[PDB]
Amino acid sequence: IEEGKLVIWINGDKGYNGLAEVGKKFEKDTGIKVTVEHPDKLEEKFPQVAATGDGPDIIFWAHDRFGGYAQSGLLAEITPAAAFQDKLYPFTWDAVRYNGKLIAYPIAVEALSLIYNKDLLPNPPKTWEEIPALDKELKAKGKSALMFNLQEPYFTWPLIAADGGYAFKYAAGKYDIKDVGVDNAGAKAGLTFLVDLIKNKHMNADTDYSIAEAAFNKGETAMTINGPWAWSNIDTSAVNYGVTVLPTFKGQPSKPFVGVLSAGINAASPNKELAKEFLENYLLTDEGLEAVNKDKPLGAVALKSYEEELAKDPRIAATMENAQKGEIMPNIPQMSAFWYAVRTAVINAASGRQTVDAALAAAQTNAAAKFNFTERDLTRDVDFNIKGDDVIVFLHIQKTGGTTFGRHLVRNIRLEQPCDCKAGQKKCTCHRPGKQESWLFSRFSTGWSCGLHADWTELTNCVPVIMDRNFYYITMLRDPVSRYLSEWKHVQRGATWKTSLHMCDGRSPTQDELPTCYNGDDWSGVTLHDFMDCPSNLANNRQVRMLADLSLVGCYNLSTMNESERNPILLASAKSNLKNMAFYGLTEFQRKTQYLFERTFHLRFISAFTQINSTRAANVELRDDMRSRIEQLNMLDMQLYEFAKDLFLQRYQFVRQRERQEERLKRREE
Ligand SMILES: O=C(O)[C@H]1O[C@@H](Oc2ccc([N+](=O)[O-])cc2)[C@H](O)[C@@H](O)[C@@H]1O[C@H]1O[C@H](CO)[C@@H](O[C@@H]2O[C@@H](C(=O)O)[C@@H](O[C@H]3O[C@H](CO)[C@@H](O[C@@H]4O[C@H](C(=O)O)[C@@H](O[C@H]5O[C@H](CO)[C@@H](O)[C@H](O)[C@H]5NS(=O)(=O)O)[C@H](O)[C@H]4O)[C@H](O)[C@H]3NS(=O)(=O)O)[C@H](O)[C@H]2OS(=O)(=O)O)[C@H](O)[C@H]1NS(=O)(=O)O
Ligand SMILES: OC[C@H]1O[C@H](O[C@H]2[C@H](O)[C@@H](O)[C@@H](O[C@H]3[C@H](O)[C@@H](O)[C@@H](O[C@H]4[C@H](O)[C@@H](O)[C@@H](O)O[C@@H]4CO)O[C@@H]3CO)O[C@@H]2CO)[C@H](O)[C@@H](O)[C@@H]1O
Ligand SMILES: Nc1ncnc2c1ncn2[C@@H]1O[C@H](COP(=O)(O)O)[C@@H](OP(=O)(O)O)[C@H]1O
Ligand SMILES: [Cl-]
Ligand SMILES: [Cl-]
Ligand code: NA
Ligand code: NA
Ligand code: NA
Repeated sequence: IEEGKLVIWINGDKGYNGLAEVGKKFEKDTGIKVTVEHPDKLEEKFPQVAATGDGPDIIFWAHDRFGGYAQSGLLAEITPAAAFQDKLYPFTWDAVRYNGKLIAYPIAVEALSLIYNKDLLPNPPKTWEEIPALDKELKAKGKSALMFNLQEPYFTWPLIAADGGYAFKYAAGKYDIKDVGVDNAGAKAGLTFLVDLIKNKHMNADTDYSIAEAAFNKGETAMTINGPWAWSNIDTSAVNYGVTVLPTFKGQPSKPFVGVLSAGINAASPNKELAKEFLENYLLTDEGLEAVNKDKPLGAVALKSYEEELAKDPRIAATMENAQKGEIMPNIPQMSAFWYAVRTAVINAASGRQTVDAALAAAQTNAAAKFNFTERDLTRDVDFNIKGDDVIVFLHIQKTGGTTFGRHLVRNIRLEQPCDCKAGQKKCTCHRPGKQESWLFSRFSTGWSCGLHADWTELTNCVPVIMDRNFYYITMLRDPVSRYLSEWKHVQRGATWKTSLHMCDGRSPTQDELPTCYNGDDWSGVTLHDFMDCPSNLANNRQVRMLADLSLVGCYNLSTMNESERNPILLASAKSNLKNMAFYGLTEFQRKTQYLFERTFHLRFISAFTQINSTRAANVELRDDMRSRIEQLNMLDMQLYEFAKDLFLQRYQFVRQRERQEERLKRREE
């Protein structure tokens, strides 16, 4: 981001040419250039790039996305004088308040309305229920009743919410992120109606924004559902249209989710005062807003003075009617998870590939960020025969507390013949009784015989050869921000692990495949900024990479497939390999780790594990924005760890409960 310039991001369905005009006036008056851009998926890109030193100075989106940005420290708190604040409506400022702080400037209120072609349909239907009959009439004329975007849940939500669907329950002054309303009876009734429209061929599951707009603007369908921004192209096509209240469902209003177009200032911007000047004194004026509105209409604007000027527009009146009947969107971080969940559910139910009940049950789980596991997932019972051919293999991922855990395995297990750990000697002899055969494959027993910090791909391909059995793989995992910081500090004091083989498909990577991040013999002294800056840093997503079958993505050759392909493959492989291991622990839960290992393998340790809170990672003072950047660099790990933590904790609860019940039964007998 350059100082003395403004870069602005706004979505491509908005009046960006109009905004650019406002930017030109600001430039005329101040010599400061303003660059407007409308990148695809700007709302996903922003938290990926703003976490670094890049991104726009100002980002425009509906307010629902901004709580997540603010929680991640990506937005500047906005500091409008009371005088300015009074120029906008208070309920629009509420839309942009997060944890008590104002995090953006509200611009305009948007709600979906029913838009109809007066040359085909002079009185629009008042109910969803009459649409099928109406369609039958229109089909005999070679037309259809209704087409709208079925791919974005924004557009189907009004019908789903009408009879009772909700996102997150509001109770006791906040949104309850565990109380999700996407699979209740009202939600199902709404979605069922939509799926029935499609089954009866009144709509097509494939219809998206472009298809619906093209049909309406060409006079092929009598109605569409859309927002104020859409009115411009309709006018361009010279359709004689009206904008009105959405149809009712089961006698109740459609309830659209109401968005407030908002402008946030990037926390990493060197131009915060200039962005403030632009927004308050150029955009949020009658003239600034008129420029944008004339390009693509904004809806009901937040600035009282200009809202009053336009209030007479019946299209805006309909917009306010629909907005009053709907709900303002939550701005909480969990909103994006809600939307992603419903998006998928609607597509799969609409297509007929999944029933409404199943699809919405899936959305329910996803929106609430829950994980469902089978009994089999929770039960890990190994009759570990140390006298037999059983072998435990410890896959040690760097900086997960593996030195501690590996020491426990060789020093701390009660066995008839425990590992022989000679004083002043790194490794131990962990042999079966009477034999010269090892029961433990690990750094402190057999050594790094399949390579330094051999990962899942290396071990599963090397261990069976180098030992000739039942192999019981185990590992430890750590929250990725802490693990990443620990690795940074260790590399900063000399660690390279440069002798690791990184074998996959029978060879090590080439230098082209895996470039080194440092010149010279190590990366000692590296700042966290420079650590984060190297694209080929093996610290990024280390736990996923080391748990996945890397052959599935062409090993270390990043040109073999795109990131959109490779990433879901890696995460799924890591999850599966982890889940299917005999056991794993978590660094943050030392006592539970001990207990589960003991109960899995029917072994006991001599001394209790202990929790060390004062780690080198914990001692790093971390700005939220930098924490966010570390999360983004480790996004696969973040997802793996969320999965792993929940499964680990469900395993703990399951095993403990079973054991408590067993004790009780024995007592009941006596
Ligand atoms: O045997 C020979 O061939 C010998 O021959 C001699 O010549 C003759 C001998 C005899 C006769 N005769 O007539 O009788 C004639 C001629 C010749 O002079 C020798 O050069 C030659 O020796 C060669 O072979 C031997 C045997 O293989 C080699 O010795 C082995 O390997 C040594 C070694 O590699 O240094 C040494 O191993 C011990 O020490 C290593 C280094 O500390 C240990 O490996 C390290 O483990 C670290 C760890 O786990 O902590 C790891 O650290 C990294 O990860 C951790 C955890 O994440 C982090 O904390 C660290 O920060 C991180 N550091 S990093 O970022 O820098 O990576 C290290 O990476 C890893 O290297 C090793 O475990 C340890 N093994 S031991 O405990 O068993 O001792 C030993 O001497 C020996 O090991 S072993 O075979 O017994 O297992 C010798 O190196 C080799 N010399 S060479 O010049 O040919 O290369
Ligand atoms: O990978 C699947 C898709 O993911 C991405 O779309 C996501 C967004 O990133 C989420 O934020 C969310 O989108 C919401 C949106 O936040 C909400 O404001 C509303 O968007 C309206 C908007 O307010 C209005 O001004 C106008 O622009 O129409 C928008 C609707 O199209 O509703 C959105 C949900 O429909 O969820 C979507 C997932 O549906 C990514 O951008 C997609 O390209 C990708 O396919
Ligand atoms: N019992 C324990 N409780 C908490 N953290 C522990 C631990 N034993 C080790 N760790 C942490 O695990 C990291 C070392 O992992 P490894 O042995 O795999 O390299 C260190 O993190 P820090 O570098 O942040 O201090 C260490 O503090
Ligand atoms: Cl070794
Ligand atoms: Cl614990
Ligand atoms: Na040795
Ligand atoms: Na160096
Ligand atoms: Na800290």
